[PDB]
Amino acid sequence: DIVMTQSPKSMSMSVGERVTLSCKASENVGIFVSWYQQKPEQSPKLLIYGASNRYTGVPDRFTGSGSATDFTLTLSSVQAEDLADYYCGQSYNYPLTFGAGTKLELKRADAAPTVSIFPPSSEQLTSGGASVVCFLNNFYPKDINVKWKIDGSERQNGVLNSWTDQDSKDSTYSMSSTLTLTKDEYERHNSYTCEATHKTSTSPIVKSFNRNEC
Amino acid sequence: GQETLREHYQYVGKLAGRLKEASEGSTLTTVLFLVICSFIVLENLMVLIAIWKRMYFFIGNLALCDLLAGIAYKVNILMSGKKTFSLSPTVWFLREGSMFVALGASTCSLLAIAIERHLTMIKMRPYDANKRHRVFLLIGMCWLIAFTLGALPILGWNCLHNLPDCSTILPLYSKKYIAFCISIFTAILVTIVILYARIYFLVKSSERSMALLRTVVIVVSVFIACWSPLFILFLIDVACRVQACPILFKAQWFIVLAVLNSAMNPVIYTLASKEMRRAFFR
Amino acid sequence: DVQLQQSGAELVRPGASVKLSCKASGYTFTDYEMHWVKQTPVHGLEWIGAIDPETGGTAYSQKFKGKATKTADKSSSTAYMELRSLTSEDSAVYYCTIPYYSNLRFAYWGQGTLVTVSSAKTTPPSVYPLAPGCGDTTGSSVTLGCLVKGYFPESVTVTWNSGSLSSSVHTFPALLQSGLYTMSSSVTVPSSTWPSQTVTCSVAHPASSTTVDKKLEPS
Ligand SMILES: CCCCCCCCCCCCC/C=C/[C@@H](O)[C@@H](N)COP(=O)(O)O
Repeated sequence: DIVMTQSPKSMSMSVGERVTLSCKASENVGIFVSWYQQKPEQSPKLLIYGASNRYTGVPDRFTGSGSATDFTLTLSSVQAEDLADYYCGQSYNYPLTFGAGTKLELKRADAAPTVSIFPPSSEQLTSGGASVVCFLNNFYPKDINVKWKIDGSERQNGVLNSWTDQDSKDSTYSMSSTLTLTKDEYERHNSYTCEATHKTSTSPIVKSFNRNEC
Repeated sequence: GQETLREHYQYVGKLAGRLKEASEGSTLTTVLFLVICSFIVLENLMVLIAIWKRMYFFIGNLALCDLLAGIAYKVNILMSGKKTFSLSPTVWFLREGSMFVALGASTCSLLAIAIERHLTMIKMRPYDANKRHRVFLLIGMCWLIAFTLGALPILGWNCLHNLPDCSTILPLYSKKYIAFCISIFTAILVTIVILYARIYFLVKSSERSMALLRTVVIVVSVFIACWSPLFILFLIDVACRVQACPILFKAQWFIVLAVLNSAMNPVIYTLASKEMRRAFFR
Repeated sequence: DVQLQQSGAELVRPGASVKLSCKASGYTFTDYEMHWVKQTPVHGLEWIGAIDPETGGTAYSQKFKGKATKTADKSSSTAYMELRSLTSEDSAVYYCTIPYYSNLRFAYWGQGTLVTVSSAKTTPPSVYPLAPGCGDTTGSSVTLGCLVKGYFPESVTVTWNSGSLSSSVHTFPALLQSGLYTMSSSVTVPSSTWPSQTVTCSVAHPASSTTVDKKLEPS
């Protein structure tokens, strides 16, 4: 089909700044490119159709531009209700192809995560399961990478990772990583480690436990 | 050249999508306007056969303009709607530019009648040999300006490969060309209403002086009642961005109100001597 | 004036079929196309296909020729889209939208039908208390939590001491894993709160009529 390549993927903004979103096309699309806005569990809502034609109810801070291949959408002053996801789509040939997304986010100062590790419960070990839980909460920015090390060896299969969005007060993120093993494999090794990498620390933030001593 | 018309009619909003087949029809209004064209061709053909005996050439030129306007709109309905996607864009410029040369010469001739009743009045200037050099240069300029303005898009000035300049009423025309046609139509309109008020201001001189001329200069100013609602809509077209003002989709009603002016011109301008009243005595 | 009422909330077994609906009002339904767009978090926005309502003519994408089937009933002014033999890839939000006046302006979208593709009968959760690893804290705060694993369907409600503490609690959203959901929550107190007072996890799954309290004791 016709690939549309939308950049940036996400950009952290504070209120009043200028932003410009790019959307390039694999082919000549003409001026048929649209721009949409999406909020959580809501329909995409059209901002700009055409080259730069504002839909009814779209304010003057939204500005479109572009022809054939290169297309831009600018915000001259980012306001608080503009914090959403944005897409571009081509509409020049069926099938309609859209971009990947641009998430406008709230910018704050950096915050190191507060990491906590938890053994399997006694009741879950009676049923043959064994879950290891690591909580990473209140951190900024969202760029975090979490490894699970069992006797020094990384493991990625059996992992559930949950996330919160920006907090209603801190405007931070939180993450819940849950490594699930069997009971017979959990009793075989000793050192269990939740290891995290973040902007706030040059060395990785490590919290671990040995299952034998306690 | 079908896909060129498809992309412009998808840009304007009259064709909804790249899969839907067009179906612009009524079969009420598109038989009504034919009987409107069947009256304009019938009225104006009777004017031309009735004249045989300076005199009557300006009325005969105007009734010729309104004749071809009735022929071209009758041609224009039968080549529009669902049929307009069987046409090349070069054929499309001929169908629409045929209505700018006929109605362009019709409005230019109404200015030429305005200069004629003003010229033979209070001052005989020796600047112009007014015998036949004036009646030929007016009608020659009435048709030269009409063909030049009317066929000006097909020679280049269109919105081909420049979609933000496409009008919503005429999907291939230039909005800068419409603004050229708005600015010179009003220049024709403010010229007629100052000359027709000057002719009324210059018959105030030295049974009675009943002066029917105040009562006729108002009735000939049904020309603003017939032609100005279309040029409001052209002013809306150039001003409104695309798909924002949906009054432009009922524009065919504003077209006929300019084309019912071609039906009124045999009524307003042939009240002298009452020819028809004798012409059907039996 | 122009609304696209869309039959939301579906839940379908794997290998079964589903038929969605988008109901149109405020315009002549046979004069504009109906389009259907699929939104996943992974693949993003995906075009499924379109349909001309008068004269039932369709156009699809090649990825969906075999999954999706579209009809249109002009007597009720609504459009139907039928997905067939669904896997876990087919669980997404499906929007309906119109090219209003033209394909230049996709101004009016629906509301989305959430489709969740799981395979289990309604199963009550297993609740496990998460206590630290018997090392006394060097830090001031004490963080501890409650784990909810293996339940179906969704809507479960966790509270801490029946709602008596709510300051600095993080309840995380659930993830579908092997046909079953899993939710976790963490509460943070200073060292003088735990284990001096009692902190329990109050979880309530109403679809199975299950409520379980788990007291978090040290070890
Ligand atoms: C100096 C004076 C200048 C005045 C010039 C005269 C102005 C009159 C403009 C006349 C244009 C009317 C022609 C329009 C036709 C359209 O309605 C259809 N062909 C479109 O129907 P479709 O096929 O798209 O469904």
